[PDB]
Amino acid sequence: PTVKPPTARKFIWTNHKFNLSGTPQQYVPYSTTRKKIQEWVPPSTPYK
Amino acid sequence: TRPTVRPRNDVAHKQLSAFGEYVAEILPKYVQQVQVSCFSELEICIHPDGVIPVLTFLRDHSNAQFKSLADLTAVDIPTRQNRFEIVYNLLSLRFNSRIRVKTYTDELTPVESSVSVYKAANWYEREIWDMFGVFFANHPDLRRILTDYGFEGHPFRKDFPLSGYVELRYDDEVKRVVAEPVELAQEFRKFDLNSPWEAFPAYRQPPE
Amino acid sequence: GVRTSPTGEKVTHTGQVYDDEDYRRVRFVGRQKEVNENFAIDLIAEQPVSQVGSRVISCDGGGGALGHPRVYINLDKETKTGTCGYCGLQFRQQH
Amino acid sequence: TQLITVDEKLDITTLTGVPEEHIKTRKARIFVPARNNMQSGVNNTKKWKMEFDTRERWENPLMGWASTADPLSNLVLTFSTKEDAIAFAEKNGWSYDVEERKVPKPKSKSYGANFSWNKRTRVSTK
Amino acid sequence: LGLREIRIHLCQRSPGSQGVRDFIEKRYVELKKANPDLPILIRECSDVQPKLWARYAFGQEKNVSLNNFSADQVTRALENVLSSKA
Amino acid sequence: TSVKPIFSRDMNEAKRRVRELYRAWYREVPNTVHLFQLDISVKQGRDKVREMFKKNAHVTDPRVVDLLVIKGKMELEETINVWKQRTHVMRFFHETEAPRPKDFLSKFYVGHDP
Amino acid sequence: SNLIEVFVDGQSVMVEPGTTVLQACEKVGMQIPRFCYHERLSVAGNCRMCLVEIEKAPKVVAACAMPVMKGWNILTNSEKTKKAREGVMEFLLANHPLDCPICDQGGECDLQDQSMMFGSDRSRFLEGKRAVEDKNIGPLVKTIMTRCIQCTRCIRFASEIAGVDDLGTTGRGNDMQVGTYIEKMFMSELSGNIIDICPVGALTSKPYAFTARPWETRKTESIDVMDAVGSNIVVSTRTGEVMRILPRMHEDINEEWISDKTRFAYDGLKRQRLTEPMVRNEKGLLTHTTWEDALSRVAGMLQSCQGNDVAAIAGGLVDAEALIALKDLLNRVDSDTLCTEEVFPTAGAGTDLRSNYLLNTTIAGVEEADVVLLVGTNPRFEAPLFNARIRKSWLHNDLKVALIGSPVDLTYRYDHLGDSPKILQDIASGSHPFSQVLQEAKKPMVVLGSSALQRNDGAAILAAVSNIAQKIRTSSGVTGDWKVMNILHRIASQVAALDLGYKPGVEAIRKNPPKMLFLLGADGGCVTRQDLPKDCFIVYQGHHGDVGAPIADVILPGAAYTEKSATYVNTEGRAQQTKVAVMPPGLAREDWKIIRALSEIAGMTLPYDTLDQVRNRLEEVSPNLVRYDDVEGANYFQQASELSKLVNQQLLADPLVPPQLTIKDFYMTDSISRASQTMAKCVKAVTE
Ligand code: SF4
Ligand code: SF4
Ligand code: FES
Ligand SMILES: [K+]
Ligand SMILES: [Zn+2]
Repeated sequence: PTVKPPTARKFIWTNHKFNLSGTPQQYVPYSTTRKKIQEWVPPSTPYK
Repeated sequence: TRPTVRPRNDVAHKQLSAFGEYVAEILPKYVQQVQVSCFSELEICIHPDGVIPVLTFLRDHSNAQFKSLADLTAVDIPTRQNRFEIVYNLLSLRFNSRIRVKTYTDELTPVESSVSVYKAANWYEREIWDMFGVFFANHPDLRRILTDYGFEGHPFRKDFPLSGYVELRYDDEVKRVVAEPVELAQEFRKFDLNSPWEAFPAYRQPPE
Repeated sequence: GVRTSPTGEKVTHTGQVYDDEDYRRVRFVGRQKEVNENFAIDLIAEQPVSQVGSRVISCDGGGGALGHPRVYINLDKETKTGTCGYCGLQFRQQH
Repeated sequence: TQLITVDEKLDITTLTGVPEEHIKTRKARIFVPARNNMQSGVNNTKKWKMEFDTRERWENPLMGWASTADPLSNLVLTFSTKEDAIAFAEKNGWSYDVEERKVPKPKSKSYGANFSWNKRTRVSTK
Repeated sequence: LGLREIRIHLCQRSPGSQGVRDFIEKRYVELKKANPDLPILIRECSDVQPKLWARYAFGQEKNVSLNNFSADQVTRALENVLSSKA
Repeated sequence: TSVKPIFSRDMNEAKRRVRELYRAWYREVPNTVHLFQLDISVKQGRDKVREMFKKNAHVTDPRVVDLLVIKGKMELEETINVWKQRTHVMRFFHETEAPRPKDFLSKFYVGHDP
Repeated sequence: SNLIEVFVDGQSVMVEPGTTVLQACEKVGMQIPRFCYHERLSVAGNCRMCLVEIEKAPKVVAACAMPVMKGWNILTNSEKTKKAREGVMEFLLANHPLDCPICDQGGECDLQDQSMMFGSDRSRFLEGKRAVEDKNIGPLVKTIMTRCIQCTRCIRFASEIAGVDDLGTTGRGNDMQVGTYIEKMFMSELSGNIIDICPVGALTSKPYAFTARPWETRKTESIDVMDAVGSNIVVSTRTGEVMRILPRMHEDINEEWISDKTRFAYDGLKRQRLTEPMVRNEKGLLTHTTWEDALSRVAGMLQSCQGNDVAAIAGGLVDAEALIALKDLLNRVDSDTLCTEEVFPTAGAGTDLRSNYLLNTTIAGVEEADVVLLVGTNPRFEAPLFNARIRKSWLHNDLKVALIGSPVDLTYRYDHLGDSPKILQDIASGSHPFSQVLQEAKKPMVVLGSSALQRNDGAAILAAVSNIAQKIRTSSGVTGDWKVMNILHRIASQVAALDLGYKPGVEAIRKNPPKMLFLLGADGGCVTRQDLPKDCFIVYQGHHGDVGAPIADVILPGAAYTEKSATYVNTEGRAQQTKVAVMPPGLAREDWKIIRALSEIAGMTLPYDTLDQVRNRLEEVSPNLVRYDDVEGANYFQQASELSKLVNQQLLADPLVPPQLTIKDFYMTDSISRASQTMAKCVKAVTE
């Protein structure tokens, strides 16, 4: 890359990070979708 | 049709048709059908009672000399009342040829073992019994060969699910590997990939 | 354009965030929740619209074989620009 | 005589290795699948299919995948005629229900009906 | 304790239900006139057997078979059901 | 309606084969308990053998019970020789499996399964 | 016989005169490709995909429109037939957009399928494609007209079936476009069928947009419960979530169409759900609880009640199994106050004979009629596919339709006799010209709406209409197997409830109010807490919290129609079953299982444990409920006519006004529709 530098893009990381396994910065999987079924919230007033 | 189409062999087709006529005329007691495919493969469908005579004739005749047994297979077709189709593939080194002998049986009818003709049939039909539950009468040593030692059910049948009924895990309370009912973290997704349009009109079935 | 929560949890670009009473926030305790800081919806909003002098335009994403399949966009409507269905770039007729 | 007489009904449930609660608590369904209304092809409505009732699917706590505990969830069997499917279900000890095949009745098609002299079947445009 | 409802199941075309059909067509109007508050549910079916269900208080149920009966036989059976109340 | 037999022509010889297989299993249960260092007694093993035979005791087809005797003979030969481990022998006893509720109310409480 | 002989690929086949080449090829199992031909639409013959070769003839003919004469040999797989197919496919794909990954038709596209099967494999087009400006025809149908192939199924459907005549073709040559030419919303009750019949991805479902792909969706064949027509549907799910609803094919109900409410109520089916049993706390607020606590409280309150102290109301989306479970449970406590929200008059024969509350002819029997009289109803919105059948008979069979009531739009021309019941009195007295028309009718048909029976003089209206029907049927030229009297229902649970012995209407509760009320999805608000005594124990059982759930004391979460196998009877008496597509969310259970467990807790255990034993009990109560996809006849019209003539209820002066006058009132009917955001969008679109 001193001869043929890579293409500069705005989203490319400016700071490379090594393998963070076993560190507090390790990757934790999760679901990226939202809730499917919406529940019925009961009214906060008495039926009287 | 030159570059991208498979060239057709007609001399081999004629020879295989003539030999199919020869076999079906020598053995009319067991042979039920003789066909030759598009890519020049001869299939002889016979009655299950004549497995030993047909195979011994094909092994020992001077005009057959089918000394090699390549593969022995069962196929599960549930819509037939004899759902299991047992397929013998034979190779003749003298004439440089291959033949296919097919028979049928259901779950409860045994088939005569062909160990007395070909010795590879021992392990081959031991595997067939293990995977399809087809009993082979007059076998030397018939048991399971590929499944687990306590396995229940025959997995290559088409009513057996892909994932089985049990799964193994190590339990620390009993300090042992135990079998439990199967539960998947992600269910195997079924895909309906069949097109609703007919592809090959030459294989069209007549209507009822 | 990341956003935070009253819990203190980052909200992903798909809008996912664990609830305050949800027990599944315990997986991030002592660790971190990974999100992408570059929101594509905010990033494609900064691209200027391209003004052309034709009734229709063609888009391949740039790079030819390295882009998306080439599509054609109509520019008959004057109230709105013509957005490409693949790359999200928008076009406007000059007249 | 090498041929014995068995006058009992064919039942092979003791040999298949299926657990009993996947036999006595499952409902097999024998039916010709409906044509997909998004397409005009009818090649998928030629064969009878036998399948099973859908059991519970829940969400994985980790990734949100669809988890199940039913081994017969993806079991779809294909039969050429209805009686083969009936015999296969009765042989395996599954309680089954059968739906009759629905065929489209023939229509009367006429291109000249679009330009009738005095009938309501005229087309306003074309 | 007391009768609550009467159910009469029959078939439209079978000859074993002809007595029940004749009884309905001749006497059902005056039967309903006699008992205006009593639900007498007549149910047809393609190949069902002629049957007479009678429900009493607290879910008690009784069954009478009307197969190959005449109009007088099912009339007497209905009189017995109305007069029983047990 | 004539079918080809496997080993038994009718039900009597099939019942004899069942009897012989039960005798062989009953004889081998103490040796299986001793050699595998199982945590069960001989009585529990014999009760399991009897329970399997009683579970499989509603069949009237001679060929089906011939196949059942054949599979039991394979299992017995598999156990006489040390081919099964301790886990395969103990897989008949579901110790780690949770007790499945049977009445309607508990099944109603725990899920949608009938 | 008048049949002639033709040959398909050398195989002889006898065909009727008037048969096309396409139908003759279909008779031997060969399906000629099509893009514009539809079997339920008129023949246009413009796509030219069906060009087949007749032997000894130097020209290919369009098989969808060409009739066969005798001695013809059809060559479906000859060389020039394949050449014509390849050329037409090349011309169709010349200007098509490269949008297959971003288009919802991918994987179920007819163009893709019979381009792979019959077309070539590469493109010779070295020019630029065209682009068409997109249109807006409503919040239901997403329109992308760059993908349109000008097959003109849009206009043929909207003109011959929906009867709207809003779609058309504007332009000439390659610039010809399909559209409405103005900013008009194509808003009908049958709008989604234009999504169904579009062979390409030009018209797509906007709620379904960008959500799934057709190969990964599991299909479950079920029955629609949104109305009383009983349309057959296929619910396509994906990983345990309901994705979309498609029509099924049934030639006697809903041939291949469904209504828009059926097609788009699922998004409300996944909202405002009940997932956990609730009980009132000491502050009077509904809080979550376990199943044991709620069942024990309900059973303990039920044990102290006996007689008319306990009643039950059935909603509009209740299966037969839950109805018979609640009837058996309430009969174990010696209670007969089982009511339905929809009112049917019990004067005369009542609900005893099945002939006076059924659509006695058939849904498919409108094809055989010649004069149809509709009384006090709007069949366009109460039963849209029944109106579609009436329009089909009006178009092809030249039906004569007259209406008594408000002059609503029915997408065909009728004779508006008026809206007073005195016209019904005048028809039977013979002082009307329409009386002579009915007397001259060979196959008359009188239809009374269920909404006309909700009035206080509903019994008099039923008596007058039955008087007309029995004056026509006995005297005029009717053979006897033709049924004239008919009643059109609008509630899916009404016929099953009336068969099992439920008393129609809530007048029995209003006579002597109970101290414990059961609500099985009774969200119509017929009985509120003002009519009931001061401390009434209301138990609500359902899937949606809409009206009856705030006023309840114990809430028992039930299952929807897509979450259980259930028995439903449509308006013609045909029984049908819905299969399980997904499972109820949270702690929700099946309805009859809840009632059976409640019986077990109270010590009054019902004698059925599984679904099949419940259906055996259902067969015991009435045998026609367990015979699916069969229509059973109902005789004894004369007996019901003789019984209905006893009490002379006086007719009122109010005109017969249907409750659904415009398209705005059609969308929001029940709890499933009211919880749908798509219905809210449709109402907002048609009101602005
Ligand atoms: S309509 Fe069919 S051919 Fe056109 S983009 Fe969609 S999937 Fe592709
Ligand atoms: S939008 Fe679809 S249905 Fe309408 S004319 Fe075009 S291709 Fe045909
Ligand atoms: S199907 Fe005949 S021209 Fe289109
Ligand atoms: K479409
Ligand atoms: Zn682009």
